Amino acid sequence: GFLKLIEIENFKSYKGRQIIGPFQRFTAIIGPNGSGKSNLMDAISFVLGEKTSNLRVKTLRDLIHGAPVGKPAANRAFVSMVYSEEGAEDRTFARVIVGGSSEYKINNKVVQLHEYSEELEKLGILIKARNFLVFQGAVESIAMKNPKERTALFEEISRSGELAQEYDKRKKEMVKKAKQAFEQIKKERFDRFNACFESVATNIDEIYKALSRNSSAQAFLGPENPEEPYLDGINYNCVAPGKRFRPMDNLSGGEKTVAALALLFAIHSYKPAPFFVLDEIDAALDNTNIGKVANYIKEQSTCNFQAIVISLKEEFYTKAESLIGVYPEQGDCVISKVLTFDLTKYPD
Amino acid sequence: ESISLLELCRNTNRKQAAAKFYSFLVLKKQQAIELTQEEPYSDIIATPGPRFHGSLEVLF
Repeated sequence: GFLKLIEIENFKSYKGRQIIGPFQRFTAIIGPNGSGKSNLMDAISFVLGEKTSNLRVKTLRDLIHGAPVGKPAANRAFVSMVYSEEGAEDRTFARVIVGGSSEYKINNKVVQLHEYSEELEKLGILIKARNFLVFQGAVESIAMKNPKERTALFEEISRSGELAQEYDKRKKEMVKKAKQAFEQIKKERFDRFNACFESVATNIDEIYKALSRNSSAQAFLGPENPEEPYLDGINYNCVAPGKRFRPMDNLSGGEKTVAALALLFAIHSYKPAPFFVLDEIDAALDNTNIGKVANYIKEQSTCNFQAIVISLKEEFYTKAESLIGVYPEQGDCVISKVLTFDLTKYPD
Repeated sequence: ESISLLELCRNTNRKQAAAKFYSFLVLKKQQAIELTQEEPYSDIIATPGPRFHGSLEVLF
């Protein structure tokens, strides 16, 4: 489970053929204000199956360098990912732009999207759910969800909400053969929900403890309806350091932040992808905790997941083993290139 | 003339070394320097760029 490197050719501002990485276990992507970093985020999304409409273009061809202003650099472009795994040969996943359409490839054999996605699924990478990705502003959105919105989110990640339409259909079909028909869909939804929820609830205290580095902090997740949790809100109670037990809602500022982070990291600790792309989470952080989150990432990256962070704040990315620095080269169109820098060669 | 990022970082710690690296990126963006890295994680070499015709070690 390791993203070893990304290879790009003529994708957005990445003109020519360029290697991105190799990545270490904790790598920060940084650079002065430009399109380079977000184009790299898009390259990662693109190689993992993202739809064109989520890539800030109208047509696939517009992803070829220079294509937006009618000066394409080639008739094709590609992004590939090298995925490494102890005991096994490297597997290369590539998506090529060919004739305005996507061609998917595993180790240079052309495949259809269904097989590309199935193969990524076997590796822990859920391209439709985007389990590997923490989008920008993800912390803020979590911190705003009330108990019922929290239940909505668990129905999504656990895919139990898929069964939510049949649950209601068989509930009307009830009011002897319908008693068994409903109790079966009730049980499928419940086992899906609880398998996810109970993992998150189990892991959340250790995460909340790790983020606010002292052991005095505690966190708890309980359904409102412990029988059918999908039919009610999910309660989230925190004992912030020094303060008494309270609902996460009743928190405030930099501590509600750390509690939403712990819930966010806890949600992802279930069926976790082998790598974790964090797009500018250090943006919603104060000099009161950004260092602690960065230390939490550093600690988790030596064992639990590979961390790839796009970061604006030195107090975050100086904790990385490795920096990928994005810079512009002047040209007709914006051109981006990268540098690699090993930080482990220096003390702190 | 030229300047090696790795020599610039010799007696630095992590946070100072990152800042020098970051400044290579900034100075390149302003076209104060040109940049060269032979291969990943090799030294990075700064060359004079078009929008600065002073001395190179003045920037550093």
